[PDB]
Amino acid sequence: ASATRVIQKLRNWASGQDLQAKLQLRYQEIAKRTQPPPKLPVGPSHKLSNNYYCTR
Amino acid sequence: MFFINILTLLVPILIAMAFLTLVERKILGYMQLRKGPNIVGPYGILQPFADAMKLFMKEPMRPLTTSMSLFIIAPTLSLTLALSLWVPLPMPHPLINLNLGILFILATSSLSVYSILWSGWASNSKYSLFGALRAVAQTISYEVTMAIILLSVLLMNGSYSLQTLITTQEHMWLLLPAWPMAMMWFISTLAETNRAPFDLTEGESELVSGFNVEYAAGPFALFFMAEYTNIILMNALTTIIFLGPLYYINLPELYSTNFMMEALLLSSTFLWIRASYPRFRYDQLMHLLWKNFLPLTLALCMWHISLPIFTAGVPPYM
Amino acid sequence: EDNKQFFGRHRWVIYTTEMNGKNTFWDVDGSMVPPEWHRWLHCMTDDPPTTNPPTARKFIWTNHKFNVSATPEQYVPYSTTRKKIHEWVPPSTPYK
Amino acid sequence: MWFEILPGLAIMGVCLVIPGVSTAYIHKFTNGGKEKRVARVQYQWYLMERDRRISGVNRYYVSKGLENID
Amino acid sequence: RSRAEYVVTKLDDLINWARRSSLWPMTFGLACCAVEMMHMAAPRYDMDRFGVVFRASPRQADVMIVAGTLTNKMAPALRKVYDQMPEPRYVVSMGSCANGGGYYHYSYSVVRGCDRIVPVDIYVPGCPPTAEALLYGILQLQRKIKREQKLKIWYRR
Amino acid sequence: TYKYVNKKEQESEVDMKSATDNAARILMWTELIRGLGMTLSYLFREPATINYPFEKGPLSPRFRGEHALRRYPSGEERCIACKLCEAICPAQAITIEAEPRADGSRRTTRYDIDMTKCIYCGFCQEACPVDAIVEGPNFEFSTETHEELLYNKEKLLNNGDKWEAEIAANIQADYLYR
Amino acid sequence: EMVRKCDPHIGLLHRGTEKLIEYKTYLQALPYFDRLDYVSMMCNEQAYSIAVEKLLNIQPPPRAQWIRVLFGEITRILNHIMAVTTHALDIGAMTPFFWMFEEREKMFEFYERVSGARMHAAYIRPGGVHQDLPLGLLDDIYEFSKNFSLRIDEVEEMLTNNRIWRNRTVDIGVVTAEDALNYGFSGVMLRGSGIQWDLRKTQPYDVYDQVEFDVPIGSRGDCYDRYLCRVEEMRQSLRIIEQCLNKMPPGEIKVDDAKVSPPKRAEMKTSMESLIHHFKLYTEGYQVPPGATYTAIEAPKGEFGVYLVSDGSSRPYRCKIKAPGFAHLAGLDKMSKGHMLADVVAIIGTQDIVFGEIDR
Amino acid sequence: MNLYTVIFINILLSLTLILVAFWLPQMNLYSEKANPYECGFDPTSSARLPFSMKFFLVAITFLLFDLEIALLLPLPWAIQTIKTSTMMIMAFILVTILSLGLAYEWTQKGLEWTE
Ligand SMILES: COC1=C(OC)C(=O)C(C/C=C(\C)CC/C=C(\C)CC/C=C(\C)CC/C=C(/C)CC/C=C(/C)CC/C=C(\C)CC/C=C(\C)CC/C=C(\C)CC/C=C(/C)CCC=C(C)C)=C(C)C1=O
Ligand SMILES: CCCCCCCCCCCCCCCCCC(=O)OC[C@H](COP(=O)([O-])OCC[N+](C)(C)C)OC(=O)CCCCCCCCCCCCCCCCC
Ligand SMILES: CCCCCCCCCCCCCCCCCC(=O)OC[C@H](COP(=O)(O)OCCN)OC(=O)CCCCCCCCCCCCCCCCC
Ligand code: SF4
Ligand code: SF4
Ligand code: SF4
Repeated sequence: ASATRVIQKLRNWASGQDLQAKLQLRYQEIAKRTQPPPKLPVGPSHKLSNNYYCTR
Repeated sequence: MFFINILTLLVPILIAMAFLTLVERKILGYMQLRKGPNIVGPYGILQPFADAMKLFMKEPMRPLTTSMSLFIIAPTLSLTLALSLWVPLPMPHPLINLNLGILFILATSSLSVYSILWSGWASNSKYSLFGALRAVAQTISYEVTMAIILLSVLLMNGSYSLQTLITTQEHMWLLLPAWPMAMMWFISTLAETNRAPFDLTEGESELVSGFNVEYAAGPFALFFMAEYTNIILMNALTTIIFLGPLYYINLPELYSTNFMMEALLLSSTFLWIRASYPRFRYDQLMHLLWKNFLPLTLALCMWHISLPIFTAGVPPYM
Repeated sequence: EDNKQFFGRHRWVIYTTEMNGKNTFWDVDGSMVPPEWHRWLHCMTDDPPTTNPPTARKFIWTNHKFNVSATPEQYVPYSTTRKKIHEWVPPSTPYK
Repeated sequence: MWFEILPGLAIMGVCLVIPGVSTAYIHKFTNGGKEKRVARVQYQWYLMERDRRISGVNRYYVSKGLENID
Repeated sequence: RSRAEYVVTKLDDLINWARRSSLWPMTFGLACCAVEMMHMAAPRYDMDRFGVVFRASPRQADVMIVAGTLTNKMAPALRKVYDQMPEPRYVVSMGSCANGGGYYHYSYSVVRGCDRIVPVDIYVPGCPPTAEALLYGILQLQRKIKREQKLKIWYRR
Repeated sequence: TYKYVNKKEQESEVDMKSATDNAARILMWTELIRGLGMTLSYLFREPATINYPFEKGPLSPRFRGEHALRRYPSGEERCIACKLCEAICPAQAITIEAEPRADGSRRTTRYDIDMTKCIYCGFCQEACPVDAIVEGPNFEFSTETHEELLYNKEKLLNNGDKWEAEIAANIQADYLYR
Repeated sequence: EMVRKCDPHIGLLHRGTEKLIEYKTYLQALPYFDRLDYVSMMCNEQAYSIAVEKLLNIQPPPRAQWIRVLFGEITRILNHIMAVTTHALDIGAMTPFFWMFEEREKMFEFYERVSGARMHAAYIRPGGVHQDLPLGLLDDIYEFSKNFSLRIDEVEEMLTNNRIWRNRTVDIGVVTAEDALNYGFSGVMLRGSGIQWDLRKTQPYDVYDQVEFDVPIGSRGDCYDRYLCRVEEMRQSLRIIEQCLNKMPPGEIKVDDAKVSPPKRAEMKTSMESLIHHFKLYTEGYQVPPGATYTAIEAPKGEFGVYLVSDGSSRPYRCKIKAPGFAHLAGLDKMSKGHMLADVVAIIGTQDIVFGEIDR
Repeated sequence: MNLYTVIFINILLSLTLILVAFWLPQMNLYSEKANPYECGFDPTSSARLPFSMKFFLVAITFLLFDLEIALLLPLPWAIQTIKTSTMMIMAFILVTILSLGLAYEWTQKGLEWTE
């Protein structure tokens, strides 16, 4: 992403593809390495009634 | 003073060969989205010396089934013929000035093929035998085609000397009149030097290592030096023949600089081609050089027989 | 760190020239990183252990040790259990 | 980046310009400020041997002009 | 000490520098660990940048990276290609299989660690060890053969 | 549904312009030239090589590395010698012996992990009911002898004491998912 | 250099995997399948998990099924990258190997972020998957996949129209459709010979009947057609990855049945039933009712089958692993008739052969 | 004399390199070290057995074509002749005859490899 415009035009002409739109090196678009804590949902059997195991 | 001239030819060619190995590693790495050697030395520049020292301090192999005499004889023969092929090139003044320079080149190249063949037969192994037979087929195809190519080019040039080629390209490159046979000569030099896609003797994936699969350490280093010196040699021959550097009588340093730049560009093109293409099959190489290159080479040889006759541009004898 | 660099090369460490009495001017080691900077350097979190220090415990090592293989400080395995079968000790006085 | 190749390329360039330049300078030094004479034919070789005999020092490159003619 | 001892130590340093800067592994692998080995060859880690380049023939190899499960049917072949390597040779066991059998330790057809067959210089643990860990093992081997004192021991003989 | 990867539909017939284009393609090596151009573009790109060991590849808090035995904040060992890790270990890489301690606590007298036998699967750390055994994120612990990878309780407790500043943070970042 | 006979001696990577599996429990036998086909780890996990779930008569939750399909397609991309690029490396070109292995490194980062292991995840389990996805993983998968087709276009530009590659691959190892059916080929071999067959379309599993994709079909049955099929189904795998990212549902991760899947750690540490079930699942394991099944899954290398026989206990009585590479390598000698050494190298490359699943 | 000197210098340099390569490193050779290489297993048969050649006809044709090259090589001095018409006709006849031989072999499948 630090390539000069001359080298970018040279690479794009040599490959035939617009390489700068789809770079194979990740710079900033990736997720942050620290994330907010999750709160995972519970399954369908997490209920206090009508949940006898013989019926499922 | 002549011995000093021998030294200042031989030693810089060897250092240029070693840094050609380094620059192949760097260029292949940067074409393969990696870096290549930059740790051993400042920018990797001590890596070839490290490799040379490691190979010359590793023990050599002397297999029980192996014919010792030819096993020893082949790598030193290969290195001597590489340096001998280097000796008569004019930049713009050769160390040894010959009349039949390209004939000397052809003879020494065929003898280098014999070095490969004797290595493959002496190393009594089946992969070495495969490498020797593939070398036989390869040199058959490129020998006939390259001989006709060089014949047509020198028919345009007029003599077998190479200072005569400098004088021929004083005003214009031979690439413009002879660019189809320049392409065929480039492919022939690839096959002569055993570079991808026409390597086929040090077959990494098909064989294990081919003709030098039983060679280790020092003799293997000699083979590698001979091959890469031949790479720089054939690219130097290509730029002397086809891409004529600017020659001025008052200063030859401009010729040496232009020759160096074009030879570096052609060597980098060799590394570029090795990166780009997959390997041929060795019957397809023969079919190519005998069915596509050879008929066109014969036609262009007839054309270059006719061309000075009907243009009255017959080249001078001297 | 340098966030203009791409992912992977955006954080780096210049190792010390000496750690635990070993001259690491050339012999740099990947295990010389203490665990908190190891987490930041391997990018499991975005914050360094200067704005977010780890929890202090009294049993946590105050001095990090690198890989001590092929050194006198290396680890040697042994059975950590005591003897299970106890042999009978003969008396030290003769019968006659 | 791609310019890390340039140190090895520069070493190759110096090691390729050394042989030709050194050969030209050694030819000039050993032939006394002139290029080494090329005898591609017997006529040119005879010219070189005649110059060697004419010079009187058994060196062909010591040319004699009009100072030898009265 | 003696002046010749210093010269011998410097020659030892030079030889060790050459041998650790030029480490060519045999193109030899057995399993998933060899998949991680070519992921070390991959552009992220660049063993070629470290000076480490695969060679197919064991005659041109310096180190042997045993990367995978060494079986009973494979053990004579592994010993053969180890023996065909020239003398300054090293062995890097990679992964739990090559270290001590691993997940197939109690199998009828698995050698319980390649150290029963070849002398192993460096053990790299993992299943698979990451390419980072294999590169760490390679650098540790470079340090180990930097520590070698062959000419100094020869002089002290 | 399906599609054809090599079958051609109908024909393009024959034309002088098309014949000349195919002739130029065969003679002038056009696809070979554009392959060269692709490699040239890659040459002028930026390499994806990190500067190991000064730069490390990214990881996650879930990463399964070198084993360690943790403690409570009081300093008491978390392990209660329940042998669930030994029972679930797919490689049988864990050996556990135990007895009541001098204070009557249920503690191990032998906790060995054969790291040459272990497959680094995390079943021990996900079967441990008290988060005693963990796979801390250390992976650069290669040794020069086979013996040094045969860990015992002292080695595992030393690893837990060494890596507690990082293991606790990883478990803090991870435990809501598990 | 002509090849008169091929005799593939195998078993040099045989480790008695089926015997060890029958001596271990089901959860203990799960990470063997990571090491059967060590390029298709999640796919073998999915195959074994579907076999055990069929024997257990339980189904994973829909979010687990969508995660399993997404990672199966990521694994298919990984395996076809390995197949195509190492085939090209055996032919002689290594630059696509380096580029696509950088891409493989990114997908290994995805594997490590979900499971903690780059290759042997042991993530897909009977009842679903082990853990939920960490936050931002779907965004990173999208960022990878939106740029990946350009890299495929790069390899395709490098190889597909190259006359050298066409000479090396066209009319090499030609297999007729009837011969492929009789030799028992599956996956890429049948579709290269032109047989319209894919298990994901014919006998779908998880939510492959809900995703939409095309099946690449060859017409000449050679190495070039098989290579084109692998590249095109890499593109189709990218298409399925996009669909999975857009249609990932909310919900749980394991089946809500603590007698098969372990409970959450908080529930285990706060509840008696959850602690008992955690203890029994991680010591004895769940008892599978006795019965035999053959579960076949469209692995990237072909049909990956598990013939599981359960005697009613918590350990499998018998576990036969059917690998496509076994039948393909059995058929290697037929494909190499009238060919040379380099042609044999090309055929071994195009058969998509890994030896862990062959030898077991 | 100079060419002979530089050839001898190359010979001495390569002999010195191979001599120091054989006498400098430490020797440790045994039977398994020096057994031939067959990818880890013993060779089934010796490598001195007959090894079939599928391009033998192309090799014989290469002999004849190489002599055609030897005939064509004095052309750069032949073009200096007074009677350029005779030289041009003879060169055309030679190259045409060579091309007709190549075309006949291509038609009769001699360039194709056996089996
Ligand atoms: C899934 O299934 C499986 C597979 O299937 C896919 C497998 O495959 C498989 C097996 C797996 C493996 C074996 C892993 C192997 C890994 C790979 C195949 C990927 C790695 C890729 C490559 C090998 C391709 C590399 C490509 C390159 C371009 C790199 C370049 C390499 C080269 C060999 C060329 C460069 C040359 C060298 C490095 C050596 C050059 C240098 C010298 C020899 C030095 C010579 C110089 C001198 C002697 C000069 C001396 C003279 C002087 C004057 C010097 C002056 C000196 C002074 C001291 C003054 C397994 C197990 C498997 O399960
Ligand atoms: C030194 C100077 C520069 C040289 C070029 C260097 C840069 C380019 C390098 C490219 C990479 C090469 C890597 C190796 C490639 C190997 C493959 C290969 O080249 O195969 C050869 C290919 C082979 O093609 P093919 O094999 O695909 O074709 C199929 C053929 N059959 C079916 C028979 C098998 O091409 C040639 O053989 C062409 C050679 C050059 C021809 C040039 C003709 C020019 C025009 C002449 C005049 C026309 C008009 C006449 C007058 C009309 C008047 C009206
Ligand atoms: C390891 C063993 C290797 C054995 C093989 C060695 C190969 C050497 C390199 C390849 C040689 C190929 C053949 C070359 C033959 C001569 C080529 C030539 O054209 O020479 C002519 C030239 C001068 O002639 P011309 O160009 O007409 O100039 C006249 C006006 N200037 O120059 C001359 O007239 C000079 C005549 C002599 C030139 C050749 C000298 C060879 C020296 C002997 C080498 C072998 C020594 C024996 C083995 C030693 C131990 C191994
Ligand atoms: S240690 Fe694990 S990853 Fe390595 S070869 Fe064995 S099973 Fe595969
Ligand atoms: S990670 Fe798996 S194999 Fe290793 S000790 Fe834990 S349970 Fe055993
Ligand atoms: S599972 Fe945990 S508490 Fe139980 S024996 Fe193992 S480490 Fe100790």
